[PDB]
Amino acid sequence: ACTIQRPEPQALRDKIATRFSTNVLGGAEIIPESNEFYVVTLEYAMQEEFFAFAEQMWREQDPRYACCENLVKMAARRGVYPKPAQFAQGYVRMTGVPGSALNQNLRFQFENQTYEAASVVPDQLPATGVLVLRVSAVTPGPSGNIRVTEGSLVTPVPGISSAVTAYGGNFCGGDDAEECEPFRTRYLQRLQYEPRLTVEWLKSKAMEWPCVTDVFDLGPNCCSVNALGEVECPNNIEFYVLFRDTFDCGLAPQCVVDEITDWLFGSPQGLGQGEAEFGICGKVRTATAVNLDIYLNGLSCATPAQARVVEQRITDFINRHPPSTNLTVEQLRFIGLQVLGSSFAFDVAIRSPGDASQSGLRFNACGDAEIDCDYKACLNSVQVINNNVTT
Amino acid sequence: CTIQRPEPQALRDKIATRFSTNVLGGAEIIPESNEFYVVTLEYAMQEEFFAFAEQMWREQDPRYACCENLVKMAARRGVYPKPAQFAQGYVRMTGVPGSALNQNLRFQFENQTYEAASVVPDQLPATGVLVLRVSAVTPGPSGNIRVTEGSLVTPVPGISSAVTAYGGNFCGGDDAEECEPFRTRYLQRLQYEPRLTVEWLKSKAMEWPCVTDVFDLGPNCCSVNALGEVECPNNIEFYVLFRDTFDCGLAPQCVVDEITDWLFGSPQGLGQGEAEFGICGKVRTATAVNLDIYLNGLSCATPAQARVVEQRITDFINRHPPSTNLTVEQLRFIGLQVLGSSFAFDVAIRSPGDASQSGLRFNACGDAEIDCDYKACLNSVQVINNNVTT
Amino acid sequence: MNVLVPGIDGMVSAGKFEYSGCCPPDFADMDECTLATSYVGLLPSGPLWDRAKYEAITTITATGNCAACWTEDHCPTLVDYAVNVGARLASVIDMTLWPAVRESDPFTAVTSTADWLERFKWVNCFETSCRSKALGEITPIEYMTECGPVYVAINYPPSIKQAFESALIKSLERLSMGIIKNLASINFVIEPLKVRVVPLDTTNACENETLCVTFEKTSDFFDGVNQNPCGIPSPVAAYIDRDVMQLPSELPKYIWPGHMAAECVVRSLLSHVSRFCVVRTDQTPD
Repeated sequence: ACTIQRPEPQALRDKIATRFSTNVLGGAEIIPESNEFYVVTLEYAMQEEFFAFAEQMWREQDPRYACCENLVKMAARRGVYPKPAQFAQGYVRMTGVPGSALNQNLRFQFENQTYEAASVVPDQLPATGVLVLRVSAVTPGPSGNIRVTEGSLVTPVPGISSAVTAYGGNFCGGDDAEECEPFRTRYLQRLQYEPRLTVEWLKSKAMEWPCVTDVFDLGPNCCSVNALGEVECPNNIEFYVLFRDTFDCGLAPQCVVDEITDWLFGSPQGLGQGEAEFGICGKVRTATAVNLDIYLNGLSCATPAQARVVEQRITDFINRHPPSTNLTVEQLRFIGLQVLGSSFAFDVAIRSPGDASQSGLRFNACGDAEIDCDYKACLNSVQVINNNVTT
Repeated sequence: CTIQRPEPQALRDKIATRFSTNVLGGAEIIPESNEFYVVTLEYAMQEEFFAFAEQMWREQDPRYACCENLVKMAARRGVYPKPAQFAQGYVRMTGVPGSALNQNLRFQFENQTYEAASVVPDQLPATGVLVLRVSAVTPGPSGNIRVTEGSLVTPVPGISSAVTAYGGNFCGGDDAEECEPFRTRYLQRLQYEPRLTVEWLKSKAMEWPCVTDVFDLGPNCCSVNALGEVECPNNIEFYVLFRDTFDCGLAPQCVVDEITDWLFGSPQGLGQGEAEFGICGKVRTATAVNLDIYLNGLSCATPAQARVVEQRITDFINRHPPSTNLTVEQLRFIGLQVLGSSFAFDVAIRSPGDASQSGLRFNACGDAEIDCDYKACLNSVQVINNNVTT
Repeated sequence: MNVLVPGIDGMVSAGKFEYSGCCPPDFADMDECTLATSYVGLLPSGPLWDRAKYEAITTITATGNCAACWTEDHCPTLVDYAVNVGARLASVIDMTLWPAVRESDPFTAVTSTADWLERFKWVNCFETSCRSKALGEITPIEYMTECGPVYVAINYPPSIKQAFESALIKSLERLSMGIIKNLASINFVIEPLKVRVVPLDTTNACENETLCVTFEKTSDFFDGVNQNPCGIPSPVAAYIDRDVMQLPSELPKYIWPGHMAAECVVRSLLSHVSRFCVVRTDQTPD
C-alpha cells in the first residue's frame, strides 16, 4: 500500500554500513560491538522516520486522506464549500380589525415551534384586514419541519385576532449542517470521472426545490425491451422525487411535479429556457402507493430491547425504499438476522391488507412482493404476532 | 489529527536524548566534546531537510509559485497568456464593375496601415460596391482611432483611390497581459465550468467586432427547431445589431454570413466552430422599415421638458428588437413619466408620405405591426398643435 | 493576425513573458558533490581545524555517491564525518522527498499510475462481458464463439502499461475542468493518447440520418515518463503485436490500447446525441 517504495531493510542497512566505512574508517567494516556499530544503527532508525515524514506530507494533501481541516481548504480552491444549516420557512395568514398598528417583533407558535417574521412588516393592517407574512424558524435544524395548520400568537397585540392559521401547505425546508465525512464523498464525486454527468447535475439541482427530500433514479422494473429482444436506451432524462416530510408516504400529486418539470426544463422543453442546457428534454415523475402488511415471527424468545430495535430497523428500511423496486423477504430477514444472530430462528412474511388485490402488485412463488413501474411500497402496519416460549 | 514542522529547540533535544540513551547509555553530553559536535551536525542535517521540503511544496501552489513555474503547470491544462490583439473595422470601396481584384490590398487611413482580413472576390460585384473587413498591421490600443476618410495604399486599375470606413469605428485593440493579471483568471478558471447555456451562445456572439446588441427571434417569427428526424430541439437562430457603425444598426448579408460560419462552423452540424457538436444554427439580419412620429401638444410644455421626451423616444426606437410591434402605449408611457399624469399628451405613428412599405401594417388600435426580418427605424419626429389652453 | 493554438476553451492565442530569474533552485540543482563538501563550513575555525578543512577532497565512486578520497597522508578528523553527513542528506532527499512530490501531480506520476486511476474510478467498457450493444458487433478484443462473442483480457508488458496509464491520467485530468463539447476542444482533451477524431461527412450535413466519426493515429509512440528530475522521457510503442503475445488468431493483427480508451471517453461525452455513429478503421504502424 506504500506509495514511496522502500527497499528491503537488509539492502538499506548494507548501504549505510558501506558508506560509513568508505568515508570515516577507510574501507574497513565495523566491529560487532563498538561505538561505530551503535551510531550506524541509530542512523538507520532516523531513516525510517524520514520515509514516514515524506509519505505523511504526501498523504496530507490527497483528498481522500487529508485531515478534516485541510480538506475544506483544498475544496475552497475549486468552488466547493460545505452546506450550512438551514431554517424552516413558510407562509402564515393573519386577520384582525383594520387600522390597528402592527409590530416587527411578533412571533407565532405551532406545536412548540416558535416562528418569527422574516420580512419587513407593514406599518399597519391593510383595509381588508387580512395579512400574509413570510416566517422562518427561530432555531435551525430539521425540528422546524411540521405538518400542521392551526397556531396562535405568543405576543398578543390589541385589535389582532387571538388565533392565526398557516396556508394550505406547511412549514418545511429546515435542515442540519453538513459533517466532514459526507462532505468528503461529495467532493470526491465531483473530482472523479463518471459518464453522463448531465443526469447527475440535474439530479442534484432538483434537490434545491422547496419541500424536496429524496431523489431516486428509475427503478430496475422500469427497463423495457422492444419486439426485437434488444434493450432500449432512451435519450430523455427522468427520475422520481419524494416529499416524505410533507405528503402521506412521500408521494405527491401530479400537479406538483408538473410545475417542477417546467422550471427545470422550460416550456416548451429543450429551448434552454429552464435550468437545463440547450437541447435537453426530460420529465420528472411521481409514484402511486401500494399498501403492505409485515408479520414478524419467532421474536418472543428475544429480550425486549432486541425486539424494539429489530422492529425499528425494518420500519426505517421500508420507509426509504425506492419506487419500482422489488421487496423480497430475504432483505428483511437479513436485517433482523444481522442483530439477533445468524443462529436465531427468525422469519418474516408479507401480506396485503384484508388479503385483497391491488393494482401493480403481484406475489411470486418465493414470497416476494413484485411491484410494477410507477409504484412504491408504502408501509401500512408492522405486527409481531405472539407465542409463548422460555416458560 | 495533524503533525507539523517541529521547532528548533524541541528538535535538538529529541536528537540529543536519542543519541545519548542509545549510544552512550544515559551519559550526559558534555559541551565541547566530540559527541557535542556530532550531535549538532546531526541536528543541522535534520533541519535542512524540513526547510527544503517547505520550500518545494510552495511551488506546487499556483497562488505562490513564481512566474516561470506558473506558465507551466498552466499550459498543461490549456490556459495560456494573451498577446497583443489587433484592431478591426469595416471599409467600403467602389470602382468600374468587372475589374480584377487582388488578395494583397492595403489601406492607409491616417498614419495607420490596415490589411484585408476576409476573402476578396476575384472581380468587383456588378453594383460596383464592395465591403471588406480589415485589421491593423501593428497590434496595440493605438489602432482604435476614429477617422472616416482613407486612401488605397497602392493604386489598382479600375478602382478608385478613395475609400471610407463605416462610421470610422475601429475597435479591438489591446495590450499584452502581465504576470499578476494572469495569475488571476487562471485560479479563477479552476472554479468555473461552461455549460452551453443560451446565455453562453449569446455572449459569444458579442465578441465579434463592432457588435452591440443581440436578440432572439421576435414573437412574429415561426421558428423551426427539428432540422431532421429528432425528438429534441436541435436548431437555434438569432439576430444582431451594429448600432454604432451601420445606419439603423443593420448590416448587409455579406457580414452576417461570416459570423454564422465562425460561430457554428462550416460544414455545420459537425461542431467545426464554437458551437456544440450536433448543433446547427444561423445568424440573420433585418431590413429597415421607416416610420414617422407626430407628437401632439408638446409645444405647450417647457423647452427643457420637450427635449427630454424627444431624446428618450428616439433612443427607445433605436434599441427596439427586430420583428416586434411598436405599440402606441409604450410611447405614451414615456411621455407620462416626465410630463406628469395630468398632462394632455397624445402620440400617433404614420408612415413617410403615408405610402406603403413591405412588411408594415397598422392594426385597429393604431399600433405598428412588423413582420419577420424587419425593424422599426425612426425617420423623423415632429410636434404639432391643434388645441387651445392657457 | 495572430496564429491560434489549441486550448481547453477552444482555439486561443498564446504568448510569452520576459524572463524574471526569481525561481528557487529545484531538485535538479541538488548535486551530491557540491552539497557534501558544503558542510565543511559548519565546523568551527581554529588551529585544530584549518589544515583539515583545507585538504578536503571529494570524488565520485562507481555509482555516483561522492565519497571522500583518502590520500597516502590522510589525518583522521571529524571533518571526514561532516562530509559523510553531507552525502546522507543528498541521498535521503532523492530517495525520500523527491518521489513524494513526483507522485503528487497527475502530469508527473510514475510509480503510482495504477493508484491514480482508482482515484478517478475509471472503468473500461471493453472488458465487461455485458457491454452495451451499441459498441459494435465485435470489438477489437473479442473473437466470435458459438455462445456469442467472448473477450480476452490482455496482460500488457510493463513499459507499455506504464506509458498507457500515464497518458490516460493526463487526459482525464484535463477533462475534469469542464469543456464545451465541440470538435476542437475534444481533440485537445484526448491528444495525449495520440488519437484524433475526424468526421466522415464533408458536405453541409445536419440533415442526413446519421453522423459518423472515425479515429486516426497522430503518432506511433507514447511519450514515456522520466524518473529523473532532468532529461527527456523515453518514447515507447503504442501498439501490440498479436502473434508475439500468443493470442487467438481471430483478433486483429495490431491492437491499440489508446484508441480503445479514447473511443470510450468520446462515446460517453456525446451520448445525448441520438444519431452518433463510430466507424473504426484498421490502422498499421508505418
